[PDB]
Amino acid sequence: FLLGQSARDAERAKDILCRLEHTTLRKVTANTAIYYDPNPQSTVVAEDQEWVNVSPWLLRVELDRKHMTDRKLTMEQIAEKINAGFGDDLNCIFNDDNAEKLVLRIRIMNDDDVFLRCIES
Amino acid sequence: RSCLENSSRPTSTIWVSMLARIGQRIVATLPYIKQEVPIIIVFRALGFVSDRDILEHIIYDFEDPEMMEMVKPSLDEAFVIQEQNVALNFIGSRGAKPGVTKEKRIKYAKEVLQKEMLPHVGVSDFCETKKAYFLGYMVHRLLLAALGRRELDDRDHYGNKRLDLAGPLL
Amino acid sequence: SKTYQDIQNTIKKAKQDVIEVIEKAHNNELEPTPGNTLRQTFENQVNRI
Amino acid sequence: GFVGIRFCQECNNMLYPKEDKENRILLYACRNCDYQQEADNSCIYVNKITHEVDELTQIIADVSQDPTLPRTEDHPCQKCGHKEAVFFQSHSARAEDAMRLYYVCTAPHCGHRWTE
Amino acid sequence: GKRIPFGFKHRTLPHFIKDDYGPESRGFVENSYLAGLTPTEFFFHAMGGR
Amino acid sequence: PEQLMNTLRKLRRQMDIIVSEVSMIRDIREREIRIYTDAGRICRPLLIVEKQKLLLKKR
Amino acid sequence: RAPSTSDSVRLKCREMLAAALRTGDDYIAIGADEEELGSQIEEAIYQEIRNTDMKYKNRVRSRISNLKDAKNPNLRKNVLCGNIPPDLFARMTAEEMASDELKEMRKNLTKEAIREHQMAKTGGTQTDLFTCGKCKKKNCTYTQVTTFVVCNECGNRWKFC
Ligand SMILES: [Zn+2]
Ligand SMILES: [Zn+2]
Repeated sequence: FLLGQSARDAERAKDILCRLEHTTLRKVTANTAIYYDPNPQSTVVAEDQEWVNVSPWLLRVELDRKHMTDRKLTMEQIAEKINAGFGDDLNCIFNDDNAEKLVLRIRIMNDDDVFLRCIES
Repeated sequence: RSCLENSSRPTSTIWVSMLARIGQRIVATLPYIKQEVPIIIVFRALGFVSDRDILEHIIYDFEDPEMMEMVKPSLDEAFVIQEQNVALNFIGSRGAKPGVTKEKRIKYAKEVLQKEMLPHVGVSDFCETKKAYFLGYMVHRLLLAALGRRELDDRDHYGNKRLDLAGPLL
Repeated sequence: SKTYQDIQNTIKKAKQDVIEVIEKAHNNELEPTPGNTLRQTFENQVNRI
Repeated sequence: GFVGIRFCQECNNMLYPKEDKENRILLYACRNCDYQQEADNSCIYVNKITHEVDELTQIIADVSQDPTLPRTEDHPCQKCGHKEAVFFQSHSARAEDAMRLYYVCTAPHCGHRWTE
Repeated sequence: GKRIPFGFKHRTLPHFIKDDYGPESRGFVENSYLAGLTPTEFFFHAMGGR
Repeated sequence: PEQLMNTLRKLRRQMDIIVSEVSMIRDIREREIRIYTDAGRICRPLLIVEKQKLLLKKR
Repeated sequence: RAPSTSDSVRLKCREMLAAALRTGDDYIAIGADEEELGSQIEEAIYQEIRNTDMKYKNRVRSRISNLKDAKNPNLRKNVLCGNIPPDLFARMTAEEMASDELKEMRKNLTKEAIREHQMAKTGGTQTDLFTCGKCKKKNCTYTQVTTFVVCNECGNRWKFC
């Protein structure tokens, strides 16, 4: 049972439900394409965010929209929580909230092939 | 429930199954073996040294990478065994009576793969080429069910049943 | 014999109603009634009818 | 897209993806063999989480000769222009949320299939 | 709790057609005990009463 | 597979090479023809239809 | 006027913001000082974060990327015109900086997601024939299977045989 103003409006109750329900990356994710993108700004799938931003192996991960909104999430918290999952083992070069695709790009820095696979599961 | 035709050998309830989870591995519960074995190791013991050559039996269309990337996890999971002989060792090392000498083990694992498993296809001296086809069919059909390309079988359905009348009972 | 006519009329209307639910779902216009798949909203509508 | 299995040329075995240290390129080597062949895809492993499948790729044309399968004359073909067509639902496991119908042209040597 | 299931391949009986969700095709008995039950709906009635 | 099914059923009617007790099942969706001659299969007699008329003429 | 800064990272951020504001020559037609405006946007970002860490660099990069977006030239025009003050632009979210088309698309998707997650109201025939024994209101819904009645005001349920 909800407390305050949340109790009335369907809008402000909706975010409480989001805040209880188990949302993994799997719910939001669409397509997982590991790529041997040898320079980050090469963008072997055509993207611009790296060029402005700037290991030889990448995880292009393209997200969902109508799943991303319906829970009211931005890549800011997603990338920070993936970082909180793996510490200094990884980085993410997330998209912007203007673009059409919802791409993520992961690289290692500090048996290599399967590892990207290993961490993506 | 493979059976030949009213043989002194009973029916062998083979199972070929997909594990839950690398992920996505596939195993044969062969008869009289202590435990289930990955399906690729079965076809290796059957006499297929090549990788290319095993998958032609299990995947009919090489043009859909959909089914390709599905068997990889098991195909990776057998790279240590390449010849027939080491392959036999692998099944023979898991009989109810495992043989003390290596050749005993091979002699076992050659016998189970010719008389025990899939009898209905044949129990002859060389039937591996047709035992290969039917096993690839069972894997093929599991891959179809797993891809969701085909509906699961109903155990209650009376077409999936037979009646032991006064003939078969006797 | 009037009740028979009412029943038959009701029944035909019902059979008729379900055909449009089938048309909508067959042409992808039956929108998932919140808290349901497609295949559930359908079944609900039908059973309601 | 996808990646396929690319087979060895010596042993006819499965090629693994391998990065060339000190030319900075992507290779395909063997296990059994010492066979190095040069990649082109620049793509290793792909995964459709949405599992987006088009059903018209799985539909065979042979369906049209099904006695037990409803027949219309209200949707005509597009290649030939026949009037008859059979129709069925996805008939698939893993159907996400769809009761969409699929058609096949009921005329031999055509087997054109479509969705409306 | 559901309607009559697709016991055969995408249909309830052999009399019906593949992918038939209609009232008659999934167990909706439309007769009365006075009028009697169609053969198909006899069966379905049995299925339910089981 | 359209030549086999039409041929197998003609024999299974004409009582010669395929005995009456055999069942031949054609799966359309998957490319499979299944035949059973074995024992214990429950079956029942049906009238045959051709065009949309019965083979059971008044003769 | 933005204070002068001696920090090499902050100076490079001001230069990159000014270069983003020059994208498409809109500053010439408006006659806005893009160097001063780039300095004010950087200063407002620095006042919030008070450090030159990856958080600050990510924030500056996000603003540069949104100002350079070829799909949203209106954002850069609105910043150059002073419709969006430098301090507000320095706090605005990636959702608030989006194109009007992308904002309306997100609003529609959010509204549809909310509509889909709304439970179907339980059906029945609404009637004023029944008075609720608890709240004495007449707003009731009935269904016959025996007549089952629910009061829509207090949730009280009862039946008639
Ligand atoms: Zn090789
Ligand atoms: Zn056609």
